[PDB]
Amino acid sequence: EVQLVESGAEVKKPGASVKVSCKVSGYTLTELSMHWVRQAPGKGLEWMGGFDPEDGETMYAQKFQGRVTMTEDTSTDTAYMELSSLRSEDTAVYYCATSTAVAGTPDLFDYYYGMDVWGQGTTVTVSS
Amino acid sequence: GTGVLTESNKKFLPFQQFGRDIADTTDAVRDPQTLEILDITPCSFGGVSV
Amino acid sequence: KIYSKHTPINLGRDLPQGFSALEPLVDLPIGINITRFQTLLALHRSYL
Ligand SMILES: *[C@@H]1O[C@H](CO)[C@@H](O)[C@H](O)[C@H]1NC(C)=O
Repeated sequence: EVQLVESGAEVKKPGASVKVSCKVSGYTLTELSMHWVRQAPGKGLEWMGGFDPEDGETMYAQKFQGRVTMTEDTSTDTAYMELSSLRSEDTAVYYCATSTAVAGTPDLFDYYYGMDVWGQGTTVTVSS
Repeated sequence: GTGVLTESNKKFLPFQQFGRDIADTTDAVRDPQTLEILDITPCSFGGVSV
Repeated sequence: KIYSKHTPINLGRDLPQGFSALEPLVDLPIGINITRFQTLLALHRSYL
């Protein structure tokens, strides 16, 4: 079973890139689909974007295309995500979620889609 | 060795190269270039009485 | 030197009666000291 730990909460002047990390345990990144979700205060949590097990690898939301780029380090087992051009509405808590890539024996395996295990959130704050 | 080389009906296994008779004398051989079994038989001989 | 044989055994005792001679499969020029051995198994991840 995976356990997810988070990075530190941050506050930054708008006009710069942020760096949000997700460190996993037990199961390596190559066995897991990774996704990221924004939760604003007073609003529902919304999906930033994540991995695709088939027809592509990593794809982003339509309101966040060209803004969020997403790297994976198998050597240190960390999923980084970065985004520039901060906005005052982006004062929110960011979540990394993960799931198994497939399910079953190697002889008979089926593809898997979803967000199973939720890590702790990192509060990103854009102010003066 | 001296002899005649003939076609053999002895089914050699893939690892087996040489062949022996009951006497443990060289009875068959597998050529390294082309992989068929050549039965070795000594040339014609006999005793002569006058 | 490794010798091997594969024999189809009708359901019963795993070590059967009779003779099945092992053909010499492979010889390896290793030239090391060996006193202990271990068997390698394949293991499958759960994903459930
Ligand atoms: C040469 O010998 C090898 C066996 O070492 C054999 O496989 C190969 O067919 C031979 N070459 C020819 C042209 O017959």
